Amino acid sequence: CGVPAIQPVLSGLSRIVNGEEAVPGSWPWQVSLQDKTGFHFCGGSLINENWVVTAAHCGVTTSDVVVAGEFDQGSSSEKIQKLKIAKVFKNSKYNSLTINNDITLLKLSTAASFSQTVSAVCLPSASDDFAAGTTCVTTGWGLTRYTPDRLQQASLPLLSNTNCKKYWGTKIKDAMICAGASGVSSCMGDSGGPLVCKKNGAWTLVGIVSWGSSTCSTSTPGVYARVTALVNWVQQTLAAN
Amino acid sequence: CGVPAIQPVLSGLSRIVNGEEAVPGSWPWQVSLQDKTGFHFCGGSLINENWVVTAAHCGVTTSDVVVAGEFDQGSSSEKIQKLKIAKVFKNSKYNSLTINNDITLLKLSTAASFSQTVSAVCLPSASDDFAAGTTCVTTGWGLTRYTPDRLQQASLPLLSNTNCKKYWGTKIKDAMICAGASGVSSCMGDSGGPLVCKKNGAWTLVGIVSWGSSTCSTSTPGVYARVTALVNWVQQTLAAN
Repeated sequence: CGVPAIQPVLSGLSRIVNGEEAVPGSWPWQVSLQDKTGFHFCGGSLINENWVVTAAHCGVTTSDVVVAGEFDQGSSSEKIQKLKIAKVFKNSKYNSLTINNDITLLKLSTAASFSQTVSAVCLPSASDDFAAGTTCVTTGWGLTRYTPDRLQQASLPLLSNTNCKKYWGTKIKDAMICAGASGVSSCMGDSGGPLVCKKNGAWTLVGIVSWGSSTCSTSTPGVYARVTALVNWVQQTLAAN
Repeated sequence: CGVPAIQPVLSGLSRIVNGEEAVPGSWPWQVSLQDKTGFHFCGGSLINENWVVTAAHCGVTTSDVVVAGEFDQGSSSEKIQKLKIAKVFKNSKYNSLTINNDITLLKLSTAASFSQTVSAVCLPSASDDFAAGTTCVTTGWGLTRYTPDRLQQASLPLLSNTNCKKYWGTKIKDAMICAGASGVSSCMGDSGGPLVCKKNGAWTLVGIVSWGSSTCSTSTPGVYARVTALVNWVQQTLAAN
């Protein structure tokens, strides 16, 4: 896991404004979530061939579809896999008012076929420590909501939560992590999309997009579900199902 | 319904900043929603003795409690009714990502005892027209989230949705209504709290608090679930249960 067959290319432009186009296929765990009508509404991250992790406030149901292997949501001609969702597992500690514990697992009806462009991100272990100021990457089609249609990427630093609440106050909970406010927006990530940091040569899912600066401010950090606080729940779910 | 036994008093100060203290008991449909621990997290509005309407993004469950007849959440000595919730009815069209159709009904285990300070707000009929620029009232303990602890009130004008999206863009959906941005904040309403307009001498529930200006800006309108778009669902629910 965590080692794309097509290695990402991150320039300086990923560190300012709205980041930059990703190399096609270079974030192979990134998926698009499309409802019954084909409309792309969230992101998520493959963690093996049968499971996708995303955000609970996305409100995914089984009528929605996981789209894997995509790069250009405007293209008509890239080998992608539309995968049916058999069952949705919303983390029952999800607080829809605070959006704390904002994680949901999708179990696929049929397995995804991993390939150069489709494979798993590594999950952190519960105890991993992704220090404040670590450069990390969010990717997604988030700027679609208004405009590019190819996958974007942005490098942005993590914040400690003590430091993140100077921006969001008491909204920032324990199972949350923030990143950005360093002159680069975080709106390129979709709701439910990944925030990955490169530990031990392998990209690890550190956050799931929860909410962002209302104005896509380059001086306001984005807020993510802290994956370390929820990977035990992720594993127990996979173990029981 | 809609005719408080203790009539509200609204001065000019309700039209600027964060409004003003309400007359005790003067908004008798206002309730407080407290979780298993006694913590006040949402508002709602009694619509008869057995039912409370609130917002779905509140994520009320049956371990929560409806608190009626309150004014001073810091007081220890006002006749209030803590009422158990027998069953929660979330409007199934609730889109947790857009927060469109943001309505949920609570059915009480035992009936509330109506009184001078506890009684029903009127519901609008599906076809009612609450014109843009109508002065309306939001009430709640919303400024509790940081500070007063007695019920606040604010008079603020309605907006057409065409006009509301100049502030919130495509976020503003069809089953939503906005109000404010006239030099008075909307943060005094709790999530799930009421927005009432006085039609035919009777206060009518026109909105349920959905979300507000991140900064409690006096020039940004609040966003409400448009009750007219959802009262048919309200009535059919009550009819079947």
